[PDB]
Amino acid sequence: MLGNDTVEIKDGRFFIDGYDAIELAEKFGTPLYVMSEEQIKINYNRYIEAFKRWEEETGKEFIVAYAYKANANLAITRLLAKLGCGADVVSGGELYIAKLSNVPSKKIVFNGNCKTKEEIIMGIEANIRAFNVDSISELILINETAKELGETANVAFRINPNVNPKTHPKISTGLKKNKFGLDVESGIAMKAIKMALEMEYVNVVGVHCHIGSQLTDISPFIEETRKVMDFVVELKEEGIEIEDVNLGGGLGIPYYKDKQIPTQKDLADAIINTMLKYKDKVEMPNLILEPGRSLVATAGYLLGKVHHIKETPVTKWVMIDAGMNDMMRPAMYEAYHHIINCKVKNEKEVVSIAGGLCESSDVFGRDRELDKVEVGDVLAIFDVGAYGISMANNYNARGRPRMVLTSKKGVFLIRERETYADLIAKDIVPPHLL
Amino acid sequence: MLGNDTVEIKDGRFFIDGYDAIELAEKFGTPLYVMSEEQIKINYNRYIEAFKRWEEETGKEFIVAYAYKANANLAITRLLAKLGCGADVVSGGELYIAKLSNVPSKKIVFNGNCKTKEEIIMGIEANIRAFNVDSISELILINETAKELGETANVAFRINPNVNPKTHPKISTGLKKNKFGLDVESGIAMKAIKMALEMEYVNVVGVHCHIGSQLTDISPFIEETRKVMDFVVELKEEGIEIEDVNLGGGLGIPYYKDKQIPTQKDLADAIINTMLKYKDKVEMPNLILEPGRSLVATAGYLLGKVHHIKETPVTKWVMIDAGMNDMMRPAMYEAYHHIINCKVKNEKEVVSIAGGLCESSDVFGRDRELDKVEVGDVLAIFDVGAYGISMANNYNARGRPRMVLTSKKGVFLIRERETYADLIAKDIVPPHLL
Ligand SMILES: Cc1ncc(COP(=O)(O)O)c(C=O)c1O
Ligand SMILES: Cc1ncc(COP(=O)(O)O)c(C=O)c1O
Repeated sequence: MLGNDTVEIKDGRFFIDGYDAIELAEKFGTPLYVMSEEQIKINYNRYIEAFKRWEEETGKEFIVAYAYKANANLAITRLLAKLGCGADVVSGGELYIAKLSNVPSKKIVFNGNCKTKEEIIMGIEANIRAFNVDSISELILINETAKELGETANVAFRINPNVNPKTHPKISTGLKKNKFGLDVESGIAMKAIKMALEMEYVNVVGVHCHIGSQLTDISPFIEETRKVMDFVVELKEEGIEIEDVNLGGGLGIPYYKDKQIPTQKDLADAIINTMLKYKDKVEMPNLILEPGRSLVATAGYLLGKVHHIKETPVTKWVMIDAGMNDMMRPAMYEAYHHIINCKVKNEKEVVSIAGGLCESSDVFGRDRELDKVEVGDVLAIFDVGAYGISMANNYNARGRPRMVLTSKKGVFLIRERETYADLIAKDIVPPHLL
Repeated sequence: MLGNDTVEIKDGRFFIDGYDAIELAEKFGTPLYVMSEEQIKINYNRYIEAFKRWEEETGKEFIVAYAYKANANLAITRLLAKLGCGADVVSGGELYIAKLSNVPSKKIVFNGNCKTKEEIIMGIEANIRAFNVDSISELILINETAKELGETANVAFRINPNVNPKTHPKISTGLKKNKFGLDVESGIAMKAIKMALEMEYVNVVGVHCHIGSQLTDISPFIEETRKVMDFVVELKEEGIEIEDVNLGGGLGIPYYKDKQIPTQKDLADAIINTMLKYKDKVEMPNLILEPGRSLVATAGYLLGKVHHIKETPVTKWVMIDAGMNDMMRPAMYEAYHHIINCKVKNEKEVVSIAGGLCESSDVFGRDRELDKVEVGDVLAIFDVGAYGISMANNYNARGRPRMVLTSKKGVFLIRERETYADLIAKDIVPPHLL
């Protein structure tokens, strides 16, 4: 139950925000994503409560730029906008959704290693807080585009800080070998920022860093914060001031329910106490974080009805109508999600749970102890609010599923499912093939 | 160039079916999927040519049931139907497309480990050649559903033959621990078939087996055939005859261009020579194969325009507008696809090629030697006709790409691209979030 603050078992049945899950499966059909509006408010409020100390002590702003890549469903993004949340967008599509969700432009940052001219025009016209520049090539394109529109673009720089490889080898290897960011150690990040200060159509406003995802140790974050701030000091020695420090996202969520993991409070104690060590060398900046998974993952549950039970010599398989095309995490990363029967039974058994796609990897969990499974039961797969519907697809010609939002106001359909007609709605047969 | 029979380098430029690739990219936009109609015809003809001896020597039919999971774009499936090809479908969605494509029901087989009652009603009403039964639970549902419709359903049985785990360890493991099929060793397959023989609304027509994918060694197929036929004998001894033997799909294609791999002829020799050895124990049946990848993979090319070149201490990156959401194989399986610049250059360099998504795994190839890359150049990613568009998605809020079909009749848009409005076309904002 760790992290799933709004669900419960009442009278032998599973509930989400007070709504009977099996009844939700019955009214809306399966497979079905259920997103808890209150759980999202709780996750968001944990960040605000944990980090308000930043504004209290420095007088600067603290901004949560929700990472849209985790779930950009329009109702979810409008909910987050209404809570006062910002947006971390990585494409023109996400920027479009953020603006249609009414997220204030000064709370929008644009990340990405292949920003196109059209996307840059869009960000400049929307006057986003900043493009987090990934390369010198991007900086040049932004300054040239800003010049064409007769405007000045705000630019922050995504840097790859000099993380201690002895203490954090995996983080370090990622920063050096992946496609993102401006290497600090080799001098690239300083070269890019000095180039931008000589350009006439960009305005230098910050540095950004994002080190990884599903990190359940506070250590990598402390090291990221130290090395990012060390670079802010290096910039200050060159006479360069930084208005914003954006430390990215990556806080892990409790997929496994048996062990405690670091919370937003732990993250803030770590970040804030580290950044304040530098207050006599540089002015404290506005602080931005880009949580994705840690705002929405625990708010999502995927319900799948059992259509077949199959005993084999090695395992008892339970086949459900949810599948890897609906939620790709287990098939793609062999990632663990907690799974239960929505109905409490007086018998338990160990089974493996699979969807119906042709892919051997279309298995949601193996050797799981669940209350006795019968055809017609509804299973709930926990913690699918992030990289769930956002990576869903039509593999095996299956429509993407419906999604509902459970709220104190009622249960609302927030994503309609796709029909067989939708599967071919972008296909066009040429005359000689009619 | 192995496998890519219809492309060429002419006058320093890449051509697909005689159409200049950079010009296709300029006319239709990038990222762009290009499917070669002639390459599909060539691949299909190789199967028909290779297996013609089956009907010559046995008087029985050889049927190609194209695996729709590889690519079910409506123009592609209508092309295969016009060629006389059958269909291996795994969902109601694929059956739907097959029937709208005019594939005759007599050449349609339905695979899947979680067939729903709704899907079974469709296959029965369409009078498909066979449901490849995956479990006893499915058999029971098929019989009950047929009774309710007043119809008789045709059933084959997907079995897991007694493959030799000493000689084929990887193959034997999958067959035992994977979620598919009826185990032969344990007596489950025989029990399922004898059960069907007693049911009033099902008609027993064959046995099916599918061992894996991208197999570039004939050995596993010989083992598969031998063990499937051994079970056919065991059935004969029980007084049970088998009309169809379907050996699945899985022949590998040449992703790497440096080494020769088994062709359809090699597969036919192994399979037909192995099956004929049973001619004195059982009557030869119709033979069905379910190739997917080997029919369409080499006919598809993905063109991506280069927007940025990025030098870093570890590698020189070329950023293109094709991404993992357009084609997931490199990101999901770290699979290799041949990649070239569409313009021949007087100089080559080693570069890594990535899309623009904010996922570290969104990289198409590393340390590849390409003709000198410049911004604006178009790269071609080979062999994406299978598990390419069929696994495409909207991750990072990116629309799925356009796809064109190059033909002797002209170049036709067979898949329109998704606009920003399409990204949110299934999302619904609840009243209190308006
Ligand atoms: C630059 C950037 N910021 C933030 C995130 C959000 O990560 P998480 O969902 O792990 O918090 C990502 C994930 O890709 C990212 O790439
Ligand atoms: C039963 C079945 N037949 C055929 C195929 C096609 O395989 P390939 O594309 O490797 O030929 C698949 C792929 O999952 C399959 O599951």
